[PDB]
Amino acid sequence: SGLVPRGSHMASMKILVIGAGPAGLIFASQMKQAQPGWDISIVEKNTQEEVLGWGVVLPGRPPRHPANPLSYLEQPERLNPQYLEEFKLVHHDQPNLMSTGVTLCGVERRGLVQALRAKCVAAGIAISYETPPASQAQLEAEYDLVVVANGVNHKTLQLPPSLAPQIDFGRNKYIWYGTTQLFDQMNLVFRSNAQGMFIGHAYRYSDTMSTFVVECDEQAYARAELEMRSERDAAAYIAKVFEAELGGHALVSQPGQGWRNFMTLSRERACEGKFVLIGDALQSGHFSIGHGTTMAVVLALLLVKTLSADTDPVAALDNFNARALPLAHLFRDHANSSRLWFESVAERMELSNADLTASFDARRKDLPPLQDALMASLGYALGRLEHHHHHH
Ligand SMILES: Cc1cc2nc3c(=O)[nH]c(=O)nc-3n(C[C@H](O)[C@H](O)[C@H](O)COP(=O)(O)OP(=O)(O)OC[C@H]3O[C@@H](n4cnc5c(N)ncnc54)[C@H](O)[C@@H]3O)c2cc1C
Ligand SMILES: CCCC[C@H](CC)CO
Repeated sequence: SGLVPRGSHMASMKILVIGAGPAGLIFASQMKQAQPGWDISIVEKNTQEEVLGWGVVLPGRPPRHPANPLSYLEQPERLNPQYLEEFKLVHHDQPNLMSTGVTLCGVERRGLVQALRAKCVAAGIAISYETPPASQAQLEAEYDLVVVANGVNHKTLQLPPSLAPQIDFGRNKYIWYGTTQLFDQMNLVFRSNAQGMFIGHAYRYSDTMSTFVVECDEQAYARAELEMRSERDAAAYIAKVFEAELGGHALVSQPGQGWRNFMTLSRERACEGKFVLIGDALQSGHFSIGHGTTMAVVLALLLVKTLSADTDPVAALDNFNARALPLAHLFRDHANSSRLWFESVAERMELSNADLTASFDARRKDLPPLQDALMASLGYALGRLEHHHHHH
């Protein structure tokens, strides 16, 4: 009974969503909209109040972009998103101002997630918090489908062994800070000092708060002795490194979230048995390309569309795997190309700002464009204008 359900399209479907983050919540709510008679419920391992990170950048003013999760809220303005049109690359303490690609929409992660949870509950999707998911065999025997949307937390779950992740740990160490400095432009700040290489990724996301992600190379992390330093001492050191940008503003990290090597989680299949993966759980990519939540939304929408079709679950999950895996691997490659550029920027500091901007702008040049694949996926997920649904 770990076999994937078969035969016909099911009007009677019992689905568990493991994880109450953007991927799980967009999926659960969009799926319940498409199939109002299905039994969809969410379990979340953490307390309701726990939400990691500070702000996120998202594409466009809502609701222009179907990949922006704010586009799925009736009052996104209540979260006071911040709209950024300019990018400031700081190199050798010299600023270079330029236009962004799409309006960047910075918003608090906590309020985004809480609004999508409340939407899910209002539509009749139950969420159970502090719920360690049951064993595989329990879930297989209790559910028709298990949608695994639990982020990079792979060791917390026992899935079929075909779904075993490939883990790669980044060379830089990073920490996700919040600060009361206000960055009205998206800031990418390169600062080498006697300990090593430090990069700051900063943007305002509320009236009062900015995200300030800091990564450093292994030389900087060892020389600055950041592992032995306390949370406060490390934050004091980093605030001194970035005093030109922060002024006298401080840096805070979230509970239990400290310095990390970025975990690029990859899979070789999106689905097995009753289990199908979306969002970071299917594929994670370095945050330096700004696509994580966008991928969470687009993968969720893709799975909803395949499960909405008049086909059996096995054919639907196969359809998802064959559409989602190529997108996820393209995302991974773009994110890796960016991640690798940041791991080696210490070997590029002699360049001018204009030339470092050009190197940064070219770091994904050899890959097919990620946006082309995203748009193609949304074209499918959103449906097309045709009297009768048919294959293209
Ligand atoms: C430093 C940093 C900066 C980033 N900046 C941005 C940005 O600007 N823009 C952007 O779009 N993205 C950004 N991202 C990426 C973004 O945070 C993720 O890509 C996105 O949240 C993935 O959503 P998700 O739903 O797949 O997973 P998550 O948001 O990780 O949600 C997973 C949920 O499942 C829960 N869970 C885990 N295990 C279990 C279990 N066993 N049972 C039940 N529940 C479980 C977790 O507690 C959590 O609530 C950044 C990431 C980092 C690290
Ligand atoms: C597309 C802009 C992405 C900004 C992101 C902030 C974490 C990385 O620099």
